[PDB]
Amino acid sequence: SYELTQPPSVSVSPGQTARITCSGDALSKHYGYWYQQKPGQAPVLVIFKDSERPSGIPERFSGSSSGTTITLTVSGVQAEDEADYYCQSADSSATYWVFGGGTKLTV
Amino acid sequence: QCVNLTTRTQLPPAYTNSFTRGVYYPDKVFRSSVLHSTQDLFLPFFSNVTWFHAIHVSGTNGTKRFDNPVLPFNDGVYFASTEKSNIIRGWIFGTTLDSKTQSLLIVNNATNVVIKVCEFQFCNDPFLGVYYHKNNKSWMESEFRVYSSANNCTFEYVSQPFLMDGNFKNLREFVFKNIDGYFKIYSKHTPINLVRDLPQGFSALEPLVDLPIGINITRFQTLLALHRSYLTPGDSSSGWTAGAAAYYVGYLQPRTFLLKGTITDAVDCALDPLSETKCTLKSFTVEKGIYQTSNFRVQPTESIVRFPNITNLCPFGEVFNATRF
Amino acid sequence: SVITPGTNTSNQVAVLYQDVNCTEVPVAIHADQLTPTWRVYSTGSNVFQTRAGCLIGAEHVNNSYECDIPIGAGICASYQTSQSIIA
Amino acid sequence: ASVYAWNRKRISNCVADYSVLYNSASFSTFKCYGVSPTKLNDLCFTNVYADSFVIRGDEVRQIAPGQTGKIADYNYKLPDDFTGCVIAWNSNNLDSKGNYNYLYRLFRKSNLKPFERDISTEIYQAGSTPCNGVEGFNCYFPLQSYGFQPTNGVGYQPYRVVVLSFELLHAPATVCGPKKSTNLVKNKCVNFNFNGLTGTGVLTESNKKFLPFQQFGRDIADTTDAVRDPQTLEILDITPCSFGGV
Amino acid sequence: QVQLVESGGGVVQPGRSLRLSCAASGFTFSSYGMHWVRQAPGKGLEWVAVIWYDGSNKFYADSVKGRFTISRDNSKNTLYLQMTSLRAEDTAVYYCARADYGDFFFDYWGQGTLVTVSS
Ligand SMILES: *[C@@H]1O[C@H](CO[C@@H]2O[C@@H](C)[C@@H](O)[C@@H](O)[C@@H]2O)[C@@H](O[C@@H]2O[C@H](CO)[C@@H](O[C@@H]3O[C@H](CO[C@@H]4O[C@H](CO)[C@@H](O)[C@H](O)[C@@H]4O)[C@@H](O)[C@H](O[C@H]4O[C@H](CO)[C@@H](O)[C@H](O)[C@@H]4O[C@@H]4O[C@H](CO)[C@@H](O)[C@H](O)[C@H]4NC(C)=O)[C@@H]3O[C@@H]3O[C@H](CO)[C@@H](O)[C@H](O)[C@H]3NC(C)=O)[C@H](O)[C@H]2NC(C)=O)[C@H](O)[C@H]1NC(C)=O
Ligand SMILES: *[C@@H]1O[C@H](CO)[C@@H](O[C@@H]2O[C@H](CO)[C@@H](O)[C@H](O)[C@H]2NC(C)=O)[C@H](O)[C@H]1NC(C)=O
Ligand SMILES: *[C@@H]1O[C@H](CO)[C@@H](O)[C@H](O)[C@H]1NC(C)=O
Ligand SMILES: *[C@@H]1O[C@H](CO)[C@@H](O)[C@H](O)[C@H]1NC(C)=O
Ligand SMILES: *[C@@H]1O[C@H](CO)[C@@H](O)[C@H](O)[C@H]1NC(C)=O
Ligand SMILES: *[C@@H]1O[C@H](CO)[C@@H](O)[C@H](O)[C@H]1NC(C)=O
Ligand SMILES: *[C@@H]1O[C@H](CO)[C@@H](O)[C@H](O)[C@H]1NC(C)=O
Ligand SMILES: *[C@@H]1O[C@H](CO)[C@@H](O)[C@H](O)[C@H]1NC(C)=O
Ligand SMILES: *[C@@H]1O[C@H](CO)[C@@H](O)[C@H](O)[C@H]1NC(C)=O
Repeated sequence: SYELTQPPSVSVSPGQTARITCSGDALSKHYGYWYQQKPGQAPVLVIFKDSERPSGIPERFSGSSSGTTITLTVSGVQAEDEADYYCQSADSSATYWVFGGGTKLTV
Repeated sequence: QCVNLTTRTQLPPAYTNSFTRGVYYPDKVFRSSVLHSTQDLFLPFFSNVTWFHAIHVSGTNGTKRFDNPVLPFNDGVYFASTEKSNIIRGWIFGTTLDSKTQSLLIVNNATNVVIKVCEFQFCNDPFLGVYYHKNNKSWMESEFRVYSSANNCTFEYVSQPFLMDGNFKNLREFVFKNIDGYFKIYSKHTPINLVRDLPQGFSALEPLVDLPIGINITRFQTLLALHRSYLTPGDSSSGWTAGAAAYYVGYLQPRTFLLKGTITDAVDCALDPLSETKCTLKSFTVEKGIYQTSNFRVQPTESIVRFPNITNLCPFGEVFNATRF
Repeated sequence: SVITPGTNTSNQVAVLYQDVNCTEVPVAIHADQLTPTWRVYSTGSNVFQTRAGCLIGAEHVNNSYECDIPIGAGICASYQTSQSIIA
Repeated sequence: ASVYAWNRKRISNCVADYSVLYNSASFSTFKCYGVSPTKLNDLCFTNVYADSFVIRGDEVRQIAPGQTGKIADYNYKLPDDFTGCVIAWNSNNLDSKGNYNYLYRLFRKSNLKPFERDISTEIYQAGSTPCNGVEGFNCYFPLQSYGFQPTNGVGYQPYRVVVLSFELLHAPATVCGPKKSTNLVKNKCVNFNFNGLTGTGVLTESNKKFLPFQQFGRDIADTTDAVRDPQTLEILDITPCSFGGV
Repeated sequence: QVQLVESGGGVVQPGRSLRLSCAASGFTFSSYGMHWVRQAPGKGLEWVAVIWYDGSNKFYADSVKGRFTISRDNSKNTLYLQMTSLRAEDTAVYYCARADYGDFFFDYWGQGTLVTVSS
């Protein structure tokens, strides 16, 4: 489908973590997800159905889906936070998936 | 479009008894209960019908379950529908069921039923989708995946929704009838009833709209609206109307009847010698006695032609391709 | 010709084939084109040869009573005992 | 269009004045079968199925019932209960240049059933040879062209032949002639007329409720006893006045 | 857990059929519809292709539709393909994707086949 709206690069470094804002009207029909790109080029799912993290995850936060935009799963930062996020807001039954160019996370 | 939903066919249905449920309504006039011999094509009773499993929802594991089939049409079918949560959003028709013959699209929608006659490139098994949003609760925009090639379309009609939506099973039952010239629609929505057979009583199958098209119609496919995902057949996980979506297919045959605090209906066909006697006397009660009804005759078993032994052919070309007359 | 005690009385009927010998009953109609009620009326057990053609659908007795439903050639029928169309 | 490829329009929702149609003098050959042409636009007909096509003008006689040979057996068949009309007129300025776009069905496997359209174009093998596309002896392709050259004799000209199909006294009437509706008479010995169902009667009121759908009920004798008003939608019961003698 | 052992990325001309592999580990094979997600080195991810569990329907994405045929066979135990007539677009790290229907998600991601044309 058409590409999702994302920020390209956010650079911030106090201890307070700013939320990445992903916008669009396609999140009501099926909703905006998060995909990693870890060091090692080994992506995992970290949060699914906007609500639950799977078993044995490094324990971070979740999503809430307040209206249009969703605040993401990022908690207080460790040294392994180089990996970034992919917005993925799906469709109903034509089943098109758009990941976008992604984000970055660097302190 | 074609997401191909032909299934190598699963667990078969039984054919349960149709009690009556199948008398539609002729005429607008003012008489009350007048024992009326009019002649129109109505349902035979206590013979075979069929129903089928719509979305045959299994237990822990199964397959994907959209199995909505293409059937021939003997110029009129009683339809019935146990389903209450409005997955039936229309019907499609055609003889060739291709772009060769103009093809009936009738498709229900949240505020209307679109009626269309046009030769479409049919998908072999299309489907419609009703889902849930995350944000709005019940926004039921419907994705019409059934008509693709809009070539030579003339007929466009906006109507009321035919199936509308309350605890128990509402039979929303139909009689459609192909007649050349005008096509006839005869429908009933019952109130709430818990019969796991086709629910009890007669049907007040009222008429709503007429189609002035009346072409050749040979073959049939009804429509089911389901948000089926692409993803996992074992974890199918649609879960909309598990098992009560069963819809019931009648048949019609040439057959005669009687109508009836108002007029309602009844019969006038000859099937056994007793109904042959009631046919010849034109009376529903027949008294005691011997009655000459009809006539028997020994039938021709085969055919023979007896022609003599000649071999050559006659001189047609000796005058028709000759010199002169 | 059918023979009945009345639709008020019963649904048991008897059929007289008129004037014919009756090995020929399964070719004398298209009962195969008819409903399969008529295959009982094409072949059956309650067959008695009678002077005006034979009778099916009824049981022949020797015991003479009052002529309720007349058939022809001295033969009459009635519906009695468990009740049956007797001849 | 062509004769085998005949185009059908279902014409609905008309105040249809057919009296100005045939009185237009361009239409050469005009006949009608179950209705006379005098009293067409005084009635209601519930539809027009007009089937429209161009024949060469020599071949226009094969369209009557009880005909065959090229049009009725192969191209387009009219049945013996065709109640409608036949309209034919020349189109040598329209459909003739050497015009070769119009075609004909020359062969079929069997006799053509009436009011169907066949566009089968695999060849007809009249002999035992399974031919494929060739035009030899006893195996022939079924479609050849109307060669509408304008410069030949009489009968070679393209005749636009339109037949009109309709049914008489069916219950939803939506194609009618030009006539303004009058108003209700209330138990008078009137010359009644309801969508062509005419006669003399006394029109009374009606209070005992059938079902919803069609126009008329009728008696044991098959004459109408109670009739629909096409605008207000109630029922006037037809009784007479003064039957009997002195 | 699932991690998709896929290999055989290598030499291809532009406009040449290479039959790349996506063999699998962990999951049952006629009860999951496997996707494909590509990623160029230097850009982000994008979904490309998906089949069903018997080769019934073969969806591809909105710019690459029809130019691939991903399929399956129950005996070969790989995922074979012909990429047909590329227009200098197949310079990426291909992945497959197992989805399990938590309203259209993707669960685990393997190591990555890389196919390269030489310009
Ligand atoms: C619904 O189901 C359909 C059937 O599925 C069945 O049921 C389900 C339930 C399941 O159980 C299935 O297992 C079961 O089979 C199904 O429809 C099929 O879709 C296929 C789509 O790939 C289709 O395959 C293509 O066929 C055409 C030929 O058309 C037909 O040919 C036959 C035989 O001659 C003839 O009888 C018919 O009348 C038709 O004409 C063919 O062109 C395709 O090849 C193209 O695509 C390849 C992709 O990589 C490519 O490699 C080829 O080179 C070619 O590309 C271009 O072709 C043109 C041709 O003119 C060239 O000019 C041009 O240069 C080429 N290149 C470019 C760059 O443009 C394809 O056939 C495959 O070809 C490759 C070639 O290597 C073979 O390896 C494959 O084996 C071929 N595939 C098969 C299946 O043989 C198939 O024909 C359809 N079948 C039917 C019956 O319709 C589909 O799943 C569903 N339909 C929907 C959703 O609409
Ligand atoms: C969620 O859906 C409902 C209907 O399903 C929307 O309600 C509509 O609201 C407008 C505003 O007054 C009415 O005029 C319409 O008649 C309502 N119904 C329909 C069917 O459109 C509601 O607005 C939606 N919520 C949001 C935030 O858009
Ligand atoms: C209906 O069809 C079935 C076929 O499964 C057959 O067994 C049955 O005898 C038929 N007739 C009736 C009256 O059910
Ligand atoms: C359903 O109805 C609305 C309004 O009645 C219409 O605008 C819409 O396009 C319809 N949906 C279709 C045809 O898919
Ligand atoms: C639709 O009808 C017109 C009527 O003449 C015709 O010219 C046109 O070719 C038709 N369209 C198609 C796709 O056949
Ligand atoms: C019908 O039969 C019953 C018993 O056979 C009898 O009591 C009743 O009076 C009969 N009714 C008529 C109308 O013949
Ligand atoms: C009936 O046919 C058989 C053999 O055809 C014959 O013997 C017999 O006499 C015939 N008549 C009667 C009354 O049984
Ligand atoms: C009735 O008549 C037949 C005639 O042969 C005889 O054989 C039979 O014994 C009689 N009695 C009974 C009770 O059938
Ligand atoms: C016009 O006719 C229709 C159908 O005949 C009817 O339902 C409607 O009430 C009529 N309107 C008036 C103003 O008479």
